Amino acid sequence: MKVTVVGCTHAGTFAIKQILAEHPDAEVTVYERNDVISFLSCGIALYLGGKVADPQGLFYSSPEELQKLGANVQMNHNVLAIDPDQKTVTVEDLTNHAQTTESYDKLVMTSGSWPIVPKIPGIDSDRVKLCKNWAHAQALIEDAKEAKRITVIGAGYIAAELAEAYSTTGHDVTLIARSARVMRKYFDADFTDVIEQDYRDHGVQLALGETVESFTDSATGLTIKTDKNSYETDLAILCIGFRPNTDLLKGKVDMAPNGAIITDDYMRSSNPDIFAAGDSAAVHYNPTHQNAYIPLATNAVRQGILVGKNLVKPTVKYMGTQSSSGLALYDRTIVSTGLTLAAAKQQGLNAEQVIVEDNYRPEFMPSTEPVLMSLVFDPDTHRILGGALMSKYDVSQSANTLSVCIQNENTIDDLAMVDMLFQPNFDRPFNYLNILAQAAQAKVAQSVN
Amino acid sequence: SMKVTVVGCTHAGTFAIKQILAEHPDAEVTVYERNDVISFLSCGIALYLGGKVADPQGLFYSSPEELQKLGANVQMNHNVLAIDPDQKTVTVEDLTNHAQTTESYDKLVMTSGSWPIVPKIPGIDSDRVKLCKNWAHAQALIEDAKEAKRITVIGAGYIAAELAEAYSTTGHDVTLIARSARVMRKYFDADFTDVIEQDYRDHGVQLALGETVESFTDSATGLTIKTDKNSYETDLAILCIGFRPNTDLLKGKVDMAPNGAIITDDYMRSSNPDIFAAGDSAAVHYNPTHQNAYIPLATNAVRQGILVGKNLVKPTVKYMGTQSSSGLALYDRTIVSTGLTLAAAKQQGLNAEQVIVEDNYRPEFMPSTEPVLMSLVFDPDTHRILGGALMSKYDVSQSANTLSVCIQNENTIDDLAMVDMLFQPNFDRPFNYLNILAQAAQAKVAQSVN
Amino acid sequence: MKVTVVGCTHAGTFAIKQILAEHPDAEVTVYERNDVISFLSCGIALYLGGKVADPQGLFYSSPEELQKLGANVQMNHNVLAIDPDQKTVTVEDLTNHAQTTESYDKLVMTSGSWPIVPKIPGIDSDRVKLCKNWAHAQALIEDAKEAKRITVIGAGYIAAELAEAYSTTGHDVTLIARSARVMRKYFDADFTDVIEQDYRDHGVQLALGETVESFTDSATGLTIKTDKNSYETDLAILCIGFRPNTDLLKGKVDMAPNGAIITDDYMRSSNPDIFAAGDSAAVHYNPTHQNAYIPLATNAVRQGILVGKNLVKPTVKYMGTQSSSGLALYDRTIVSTGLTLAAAKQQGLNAEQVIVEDNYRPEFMPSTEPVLMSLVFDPDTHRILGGALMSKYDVSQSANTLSVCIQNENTIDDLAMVDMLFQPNFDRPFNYLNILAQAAQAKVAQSV
Amino acid sequence: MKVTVVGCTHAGTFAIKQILAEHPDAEVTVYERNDVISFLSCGIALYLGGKVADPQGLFYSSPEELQKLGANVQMNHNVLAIDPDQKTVTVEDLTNHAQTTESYDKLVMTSGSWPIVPKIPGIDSDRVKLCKNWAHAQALIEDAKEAKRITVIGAGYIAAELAEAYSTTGHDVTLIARSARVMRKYFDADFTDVIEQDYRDHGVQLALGETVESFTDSATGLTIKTDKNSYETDLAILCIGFRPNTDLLKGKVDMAPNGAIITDDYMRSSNPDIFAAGDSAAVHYNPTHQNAYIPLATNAVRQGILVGKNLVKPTVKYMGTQSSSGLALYDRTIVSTGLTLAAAKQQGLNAEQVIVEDNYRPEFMPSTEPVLMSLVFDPDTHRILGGALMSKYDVSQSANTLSVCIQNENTIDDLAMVDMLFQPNFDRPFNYLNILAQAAQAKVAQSV
Ligand SMILES: Cc1cc2nc3c(=O)[nH]c(=O)nc-3n(C[C@H](O)[C@H](O)[C@H](O)COP(=O)(O)OP(=O)(O)OC[C@H]3O[C@@H](n4cnc5c(N)ncnc54)[C@H](O)[C@@H]3O)c2cc1C
Ligand SMILES: NC(=O)C1=CN([C@@H]2O[C@H](COP(=O)(O)OP(=O)(O)OC[C@H]3O[C@@H](n4cnc5c(N)ncnc54)[C@H](OP(=O)(O)O)[C@@H]3O)[C@@H](O)[C@H]2O)C=CC1
Ligand SMILES: NC(=O)C1=CN([C@@H]2O[C@H](COP(=O)(O)OP(=O)(O)OC[C@H]3O[C@@H](n4cnc5c(N)ncnc54)[C@H](OP(=O)(O)O)[C@@H]3O)[C@@H](O)[C@H]2O)C=CC1
Ligand SMILES: NC(=O)C1=CN([C@@H]2O[C@H](COP(=O)(O)OP(=O)(O)OC[C@H]3O[C@@H](n4cnc5c(N)ncnc54)[C@H](OP(=O)(O)O)[C@@H]3O)[C@@H](O)[C@H]2O)C=CC1
Ligand SMILES: NC(=O)C1=CN([C@@H]2O[C@H](COP(=O)(O)OP(=O)(O)OC[C@H]3O[C@@H](n4cnc5c(N)ncnc54)[C@H](OP(=O)(O)O)[C@@H]3O)[C@@H](O)[C@H]2O)C=CC1
Ligand SMILES: [Cl-]
Ligand SMILES: [Cl-]
Repeated sequence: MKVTVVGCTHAGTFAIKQILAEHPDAEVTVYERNDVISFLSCGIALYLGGKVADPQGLFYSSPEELQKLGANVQMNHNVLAIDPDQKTVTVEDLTNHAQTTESYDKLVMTSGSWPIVPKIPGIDSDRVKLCKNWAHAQALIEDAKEAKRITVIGAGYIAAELAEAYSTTGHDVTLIARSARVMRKYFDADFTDVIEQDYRDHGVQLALGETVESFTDSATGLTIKTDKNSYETDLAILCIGFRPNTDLLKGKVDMAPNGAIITDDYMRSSNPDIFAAGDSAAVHYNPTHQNAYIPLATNAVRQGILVGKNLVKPTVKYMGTQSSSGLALYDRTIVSTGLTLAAAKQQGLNAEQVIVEDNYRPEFMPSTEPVLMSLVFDPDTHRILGGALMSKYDVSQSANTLSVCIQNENTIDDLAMVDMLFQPNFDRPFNYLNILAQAAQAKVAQSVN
Repeated sequence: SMKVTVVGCTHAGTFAIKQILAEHPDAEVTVYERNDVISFLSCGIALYLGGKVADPQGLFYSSPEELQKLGANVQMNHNVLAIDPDQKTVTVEDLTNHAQTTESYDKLVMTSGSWPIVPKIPGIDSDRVKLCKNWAHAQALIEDAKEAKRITVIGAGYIAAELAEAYSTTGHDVTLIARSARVMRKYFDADFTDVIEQDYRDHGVQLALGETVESFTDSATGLTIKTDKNSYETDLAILCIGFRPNTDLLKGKVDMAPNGAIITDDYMRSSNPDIFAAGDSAAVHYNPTHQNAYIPLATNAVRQGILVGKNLVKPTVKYMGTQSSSGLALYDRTIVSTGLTLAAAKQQGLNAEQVIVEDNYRPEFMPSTEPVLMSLVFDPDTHRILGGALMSKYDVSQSANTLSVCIQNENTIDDLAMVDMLFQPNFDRPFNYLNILAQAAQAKVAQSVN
Repeated sequence: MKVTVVGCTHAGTFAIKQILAEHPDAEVTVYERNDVISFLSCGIALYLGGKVADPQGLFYSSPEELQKLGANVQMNHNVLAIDPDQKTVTVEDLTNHAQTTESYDKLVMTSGSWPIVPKIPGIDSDRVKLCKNWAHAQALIEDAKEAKRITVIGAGYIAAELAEAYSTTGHDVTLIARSARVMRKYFDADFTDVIEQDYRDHGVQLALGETVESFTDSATGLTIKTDKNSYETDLAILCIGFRPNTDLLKGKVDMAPNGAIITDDYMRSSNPDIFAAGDSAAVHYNPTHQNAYIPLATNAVRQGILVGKNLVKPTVKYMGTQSSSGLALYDRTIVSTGLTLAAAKQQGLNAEQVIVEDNYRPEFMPSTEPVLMSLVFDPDTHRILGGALMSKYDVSQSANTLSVCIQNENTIDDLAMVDMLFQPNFDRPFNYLNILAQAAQAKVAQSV
Repeated sequence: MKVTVVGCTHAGTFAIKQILAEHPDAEVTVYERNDVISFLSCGIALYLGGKVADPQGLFYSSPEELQKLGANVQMNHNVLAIDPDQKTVTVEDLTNHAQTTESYDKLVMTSGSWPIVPKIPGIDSDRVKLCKNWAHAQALIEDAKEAKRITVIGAGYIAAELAEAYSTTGHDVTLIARSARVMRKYFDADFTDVIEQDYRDHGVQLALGETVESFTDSATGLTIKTDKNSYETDLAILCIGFRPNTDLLKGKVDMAPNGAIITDDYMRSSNPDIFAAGDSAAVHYNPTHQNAYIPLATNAVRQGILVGKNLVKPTVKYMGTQSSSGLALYDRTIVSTGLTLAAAKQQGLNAEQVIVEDNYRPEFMPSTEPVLMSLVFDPDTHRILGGALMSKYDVSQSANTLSVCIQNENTIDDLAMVDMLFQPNFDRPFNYLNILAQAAQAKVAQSV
């Protein structure tokens, strides 16, 4: 069986290794516009912030490793087209513009995504960088040497990380986005208000509710004009989302409005021999049980695995995702999973939430820390619809506990009393997650009288 | 109208008290407690002993004034002498004047808890042999410590471990003795307990295992302990050999296990429909085995204490069972577990297998990282997860609760292997260390098929 | 004295009457592109929803009226250029393209605003409609008797009211807004959730948190594409906001980053001989003491009067504004003034908030209604920064009382105790405004 | 700390709760002749007109709740003496006539007021009734059933309410008033003419400018004789006014000529250890900045909270009052605040007024209502002194907007232009309050 892989960062890497372990009698050929694989862009910000001392340690594999098991790995190759009918791909070597067309028995679309770039005059400016791959990274390190004033466009995870990183390293940092509050897509106001006061306490300038219009690169730097003001920075970084790199298959496979490849529960697109995984596909979102586009490295490794398991026939079903996510900002651990209250009612769902703030362990310990918590739930079925935790004590593991509850369709009543260890070194007699759910019950008890 | 009398009041009684009131306000609740204190965090003694509790009063989360402040007929310093399930009455003698009184009730709450295990050994009532459970024992251990350079803990549970570790860091010369083969063998397997022992030995703690204490002999030099394998002399010995349900008030009257622990239905109600049981005096449904068992943990007491309130009048909220989730911190190392151990499931003859994994909880390219030794116990046919544990100097305690939810929901090793879990280099690899743990299980099952 | 007035809708209409009465000797000339004046755009949604018998009532002044008062009225006239240093303006008679150049002593820039339009593909369609003036109203009034599907683009005041009018008159209403909450700029999330649910109760389809990529003329209608979906409608009404209509002076007087003319307390532009009022100028936002762009009719009528009074020498000062506003939606009266908590927290202001619901009058009365109230305030100075009220009972007036509170820099303690009448027909012993401020006092003391 | 409270209706109830909260240590003792508290005597007229349904709703507190909060609640007690120098109070149990004596550290004087009783022959008749008590209302409920002819003696708030109430439920209502026009104390003749005419609309006989000489008891009815006529009736209700019920301290603390206990900004009497709140005390009248007597429930609730606030030391200051009031007569809403033009002309104050009627919202709306407006002000400082509004539409809240204006000493110039929202559902572009002040602006410039 001849198998070809389009794109190879994380989704393609795991699929490659998986397909060769499950079907060693296969001829696997992978193409990638780049030269490397398995680069952890998730760790770029840490690298810029000075938290990474060896950059090659951000690669958990290499073209050599994949080709040691039998992978026909063609780096520097740009797949130019795929015809689902003749089952061939047209690729062009980037080292000499050599075009070729090969047939295949199965094709895996792991082409991922690409940053979203608006149609804003002045975009063409070189002082406006993108942030996605190891090439953008290596550019930022140097170009962040003589760029004292740096500006980030967007208000997502990347923008938050980049801003903090450049802020704790002696830069005049500015952050701009149409969002009303930072990281609105992941946390509710009570959380994002604390982060902004942090961003302000650390000198970062916040220009929210404003959308850029142009970029007039002067001899004094890059001049950004938003529809409410203008700012003068030395470098601007685009951090305003991802869009699936699904041009080759547009109109050729069922997609979402953004170009995300719809799939069944075994990673098969509408073309029964074309698979997708990662930033190029749409994941089943359990909180809504409807497909969604949530580009996360977690979906790329899992989806990449299932492809190998299901290449020849259906074997293991995708478990969907709660979109569990989190990060560290100014020593605070900020994690969440599932729906935010805003994102649930914005979809008209029957949703309520509780925001609890309790110390994570008894006050008699030598030290303790406040943990701000949120629980989104159905007021009728009592089904948990998501949660979030913020604390200088690493509460990140709790978000994965909430993820399990959502995966298992658990209610606030389940979480209110589910067994959880107790030890003053760790929590109160009731783990802070139990207490959180018991507030949901108390909330619903108030409404039942 | 409805007369409720609570027997005992540490944790299982307190919550039940606060619960009944808010749930059944037109009720007259009377509670008797031999002590003068309630809600004493005994689980903070070693921390107090170890010197990490400066304000010992912060170890109580309530007080009789509070309960009476809500309307509880609070009666401290009273010992319930007997209970008649027929005429529905109790006899109690005031400890301040030996005044007996027989009172009636419509419902009884049997939250009498437990008491340490004191064996028939010679030289036992020697004051150099002390107990550790309530606020009275801790206050004495505070005094008996100042003039007890050498200290011996008898047992091999979490307490003996917590106490041995606490004293060793405070300058004492400590020795540990127990019939067990490995420290905390009923909670962790060999790969974990061997590292714990290495810490002890690395901290000067003298470990004497497999030895059966046979006598204590008072001596102006101190106390001399005789074990079939040797004889030691310490200044103080602490009984840490487990609990026994303090239920003999109801013997022959309600269904109890071999150790006198009360059996309850799914709503904490004993075999007598008007006698509820919560906490260390009852047996809990153990989900990993779906049988009744004796897991005396403060987690059960508060939960069962609550359930007694919502159900005191009629079945309202079913008990969810327990996985026995527990864990401690020994020498800057987080040790937690939940469910069955491999040996404990094997010792029960269940289809069980296990993987032991050790990986850094987050990628090495981070400025720091710590190894996390992990263990998963699962059914090799059903692939159902039966138990697990983690050990690391990184606080992995919350992952034990994650495993608890998988067991509660009867999750398999495949579910845990691919369940969505966040990734951020500050916390873990692209796959959380729990996903990795479960994927080693699958790997273990993917071989014996071939 | 020669006085030139550009545009005459509301601000221009007031400055003219004021000027001709303040100094009934000057020569006043007013140029207006349209053929009518004094048209209340704030009545478009109420007709479209079928509530205005004779739409001739939406006009309160007229050219003949202004020319009788002594002004020279030139309807259908585009002003093609203003020459400040020369103090001249060049205009074209739209009726015959004829151009003339006239001199002025003073110029009044009442050019107002124009609806924001997106640089997009498909925006030129005849199914994409604007909604600002008399012409737009008749077009939407004519092309609405057949159009079953109607889509409003925007989450603001205009969009919310158009959706309500059409929805209440048998229409498939879809509101596509990029902001995640309808009318985010006026009410914190607590008020809007009831509003958004009110729309769902009435079958309106809300496409919030989406941006329209383009409009595409499809077979069975016009297809609207966003980043998360695509929508089919017969008519798309743009309610995305307004932009100052001040290109005539772009680079000739001090302007805000959006083109709004920056004035002083007497409405004088950076050029003294040039006054501005209404949607062409900025306004002093008393809550912050900064200049905001608050294009409300209340500001046009007020500044127009001040132009006519400060035309020679600064006579009366501008008081600023708290941007008091409100509307009626599905039986509910919804009013606001000053800042919300989100905007306050957004602009780096020390602010907290209390939310309170209460039956505006005693329950023993034959009837009563709950009132959802919000008060935004500085938690350490106690000063009131803004407030909002919502109820099926007409609480509109209470938004004016708050404005006077903000105008005088009152505190929650002032509002908590200030004298307010009591009679069971109207309120409780303590007026709900008193009760609203008292709850703010408790929160202040709770965290002390 | 020992605290004794005399009388517990409204001011007493609030001072109690404020003391128990801010001082859960002091010892609170309260005495009340009656067997209830918190009864709103403002609902009797509604309940007599059958507009209330469960008079148990006219009680917002109770002895139990107050005792459950930590106070000693002595119901059915008639304190018979106060000894400041000794700091004791002699009380008497009404259930057994017993008598004791208690010491106090602070005593709150909330004895309220009592209906002015006229020295008249026949004033003993059981057909002559009062109307201030919960018991009073019960006797008024029983009587009305067999009472076709009800006579109201007075020209103020209570009489007008009761007359309208009984007139709308099928009674022969006669109103006798020494005053020449009903409610001369709150509204100028321009408003009372409509009200007096309204009564003549609904078959209510007005006896204005007359004084009763006697009540002649008879079989077919009690005949009432005045200096100008005679009237037979089945029931005559007295509502001539209120008098301070403060004899316990006559000669022990400063008082107004009517007995009102003079307090300072912190509600303390001439004796520093005795507070006064409610109908027992005079209040600082902001419009005049003098002490006056206005027994309003709004006065009592505010002052009560101030006693518990400054009980130990002056903490919060009394902000004065505009005596904002209002009632619902037939199909109209009449509200007032501050001074009338007549009341100002009678006290030697620079005062002018304007009167403006106007449809409260645009006529193009489906419906609108005229609004009669009054604004009293100083014609040379432009300071606002008072105001009033009347209209079928609920303009109640606008009386509170004016009190804030008076509170902050604003002028007609502030009100003429201060920001106020516009929306046809609510008002014209300029709020009718703005229009009113603008009317006042035109009269000063008409004489400058
Ligand atoms: C549907 C809609 C509903 C609204 N509802 C409310 C409400 O309920 N409450 C409220 O307070 N506000 C409301 N507003 C806002 C209010 O209508 C505006 O703020 C008000 O119209 C501004 O008055 P203006 O005269 O200063 O400017 P405009 O009304 O915008 O008039 C500007 C004039 O300038 C003319 N002009 C521009 N350039 C030239 C030129 N070169 N030559 C000649 N003439 C020129 C234009 O023809 C135009 O007529 C609403 C607005 C809209 C569109
Ligand atoms: N720790 C983690 O797990 C991390 C995960 N990621 C993942 O990688 C992907 C890409 O990251 P990122 O770039 O942060 O994308 P995100 O979606 O996380 O953030 C993009 C943000 O930019 C805003 N935005 C979009 N367009 C514009 C515009 N024209 N002007 C101003 N602001 C705009 C959006 O706000 P609005 O939607 O309100 O318009 C949005 O919140 C994400 O999908 C995320 O899942 C990235 C970084 C860290
Ligand atoms: N962090 C936590 O979770 C903590 C939990 N607890 C709970 O409190 C309860 C009491 O704890 P603990 O006292 O440890 O009870 P445990 O049963 O947990 O520990 C007692 C141990 O002592 C050994 N032992 C018993 N009898 C003798 C004897 N005569 N001579 C020598 N050794 C003996 C047993 O080992 P073997 O079985 O090998 O013979 C047994 O493992 C437990 O249920 C525990 O779960 C208490 C403290 C901390
Ligand atoms: N009753 C009243 O007082 C009324 C007053 N007015 C006034 O008239 C003027 C015009 O009103 P209106 O049309 O409501 O203007 P508004 O600014 O009030 O409303 C525009 C709304 O549309 C949203 N929006 C902006 N751009 C886009 C886009 N590209 N895609 C999707 N949504 C977008 C904005 O949300 P976000 O800002 O969160 O992005 C904003 O809330 C306003 O200044 C207003 O003050 C109008 C009607 C009634
Ligand atoms: N909704 C509200 O706010 C209400 C408030 N109240 C308050 O309660 C208090 C008591 O009310 P009420 O007793 O009605 O007093 P009011 O002030 O309401 O009315 C009493 C009126 O009766 C007239 N009067 C006095 N003596 C005689 C007499 N011998 N013969 C005929 N007429 C006479 C007086 O007119 P003149 O002074 O012109 O001689 C006086 O204005 C008032 O102070 C009032 O403020 C009462 C009812 C409703
Ligand atoms: Cl072993
Ligand atoms: Cl929000």
